Amino acid sequence: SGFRKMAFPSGKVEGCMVQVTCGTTTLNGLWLDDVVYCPRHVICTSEDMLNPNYEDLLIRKSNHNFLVQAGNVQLRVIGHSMQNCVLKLKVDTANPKTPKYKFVRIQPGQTFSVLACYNGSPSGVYQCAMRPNFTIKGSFLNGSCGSVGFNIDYDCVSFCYMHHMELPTGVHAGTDLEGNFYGPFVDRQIAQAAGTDTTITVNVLAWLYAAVINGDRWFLNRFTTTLNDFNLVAMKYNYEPLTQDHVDILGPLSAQTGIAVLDMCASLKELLQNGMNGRTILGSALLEDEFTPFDVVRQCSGVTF
Amino acid sequence: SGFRKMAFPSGKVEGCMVQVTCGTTTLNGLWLDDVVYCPRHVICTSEDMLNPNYEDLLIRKSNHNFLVQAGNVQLRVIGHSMQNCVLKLKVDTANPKTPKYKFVRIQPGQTFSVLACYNGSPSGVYQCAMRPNFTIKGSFLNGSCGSVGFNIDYDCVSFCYMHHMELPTGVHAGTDLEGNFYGPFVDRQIAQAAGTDTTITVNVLAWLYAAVINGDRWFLNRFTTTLNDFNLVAMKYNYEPLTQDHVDILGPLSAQTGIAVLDMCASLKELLQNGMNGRTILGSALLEDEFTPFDVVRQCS
Ligand SMILES: Cn1cc(-c2cc(-c3cc(Cl)c(F)c(OCc4ccccc4Cl)c3)c(=O)n(-c3cccnc3)c2)c(=O)[nH]c1=O
Repeated sequence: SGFRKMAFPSGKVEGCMVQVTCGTTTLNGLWLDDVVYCPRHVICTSEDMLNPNYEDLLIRKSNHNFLVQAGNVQLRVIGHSMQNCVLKLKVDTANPKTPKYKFVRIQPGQTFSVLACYNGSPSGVYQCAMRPNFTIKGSFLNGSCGSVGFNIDYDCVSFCYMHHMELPTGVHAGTDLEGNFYGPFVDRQIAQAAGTDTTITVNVLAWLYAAVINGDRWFLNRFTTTLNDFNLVAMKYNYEPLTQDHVDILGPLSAQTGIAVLDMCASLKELLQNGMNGRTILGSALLEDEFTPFDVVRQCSGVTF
Repeated sequence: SGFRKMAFPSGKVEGCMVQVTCGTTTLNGLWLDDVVYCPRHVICTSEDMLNPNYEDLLIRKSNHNFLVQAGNVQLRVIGHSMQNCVLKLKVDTANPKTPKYKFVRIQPGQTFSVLACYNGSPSGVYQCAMRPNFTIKGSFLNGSCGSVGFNIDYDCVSFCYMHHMELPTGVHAGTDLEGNFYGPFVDRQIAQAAGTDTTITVNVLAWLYAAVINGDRWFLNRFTTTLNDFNLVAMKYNYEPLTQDHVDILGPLSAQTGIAVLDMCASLKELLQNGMNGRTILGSALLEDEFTPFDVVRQCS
């Protein structure tokens, strides 16, 4: 029993984190095989960040403009390359701790673990969701750039996120591991704002199912809504629309609990209009939306890696 | 910026987790040097649940009654001893992944990370706190016994909790790594309720300091309070008493924010009286008590 915001075991990823320095800038790198990956803005000065020409800033650099430390060992950079907003430093040594891995791009509403790092040193791990507005609500300080987000499937690490910047509202923006930004953001020191965020409806429903599985039942009722009716309510409360794929994904949870999805939508519909009436759900006074249906199934069934 | 409940990176603990089997009971063990630590109720049958005589059950076992598996490798047990409620299995191979470690007993309100495991394999990591009633509000299924709680400071893993059991109310009880239970609980299935779960006041105050650090001031007010008047009020909401020790501990956060500890106590008194009124603090709509003063300094600076 119990339900916690649970991150993947981070050991496979810890063994890949290194420190990258260029000029006065130090941030984190991801060392896989004989390549180190880091944000391309490591090559920028404070003046460069205002309007950078990355290809030109990089032509003017050599392999020895890059100091790469793996713990107490210096890694020799023998080549450098840029792929979108990510810098690729070839090194002379393969990482012997390189796990089975792949680079994947996730969809908003999907969750992953972030291994927050500083000077190549892992400091903490936390679970989060990619917001519908493509930001993540992270916890990062100066020096956390280059920290990565990931999922684990069996023994394979799926790297999905690399941290690049903090936005003026305090939320965070980054890229996949092939350097493509998530969201309408650029790696440039200019005014940028994320769009209005919304709540991940299908995740809230999954969390209500986790609540039922753990004995929290007060929000259930005898009623049912329709997808049409609910989505009109959802739109009003800045909730993501619920699709037929969402209902199918919640299928297993509906089977295990005996609460059909549109029954739960009726519960959620009532929770949105009337609130929580001074009660909590799984120790929260808010509707939690950073658990996917798959998260709920895994945590409540005890899947290992 | 931002504030999340971060756990410690789990890699150093992952390299210590093994599977321990005795009879038909299988749970997790912690493999450090040539010793595997696990809950002693691994040696129990269904007929032993109510009044197990552990000394009697153990004397009847030989080394080969214990199957220890590290990954695919079976480890040979060459000796066993019991220390309080923890079994210590001597194995013929030292764990090459053994980190720098120590065993620490923590006090209520302290936080730590849990590496939840089943069959010797990690499922996930999460952060939690020792409640004032000496339980933890974990996430644990059958087969999770032997999972451990830990902090990491520099490169030293301080193990502070080994999971033993889930109480009827859904909360969790365990021991330190010397096998002494936290709280009044025992490893048999007789009735034992946990005391009233109270709120960890010193942690709530530290988290409010974290909110001011991160730019949120809406809950402050122009009042102060005496320590005694604060405690007379807060204890009516089932908050733990705040001691002068706690006040001293909050001193650094007070100095950083310019808000006196007793002034923040005044803000907390008003928050208990008013609630949030539709607002949030650091993304929560409740007062959070699982961040210590030490944690707040750690994540904010
Ligand atoms: C055979 N067997 C047993 C276990 C196992 C044993 C226990 C467990 C162990 C001991 Cl000694 C107990 F006195 C105990 O009393 C529970 C209780 C009942 C009624 C009143 C008060 C109390 Cl306290 C429980 C357990 O609580 N859990 C568990 C389950 C869910 C989450 N967390 C922990 C699991 C196992 O994992 N593997 C395996 O093979």
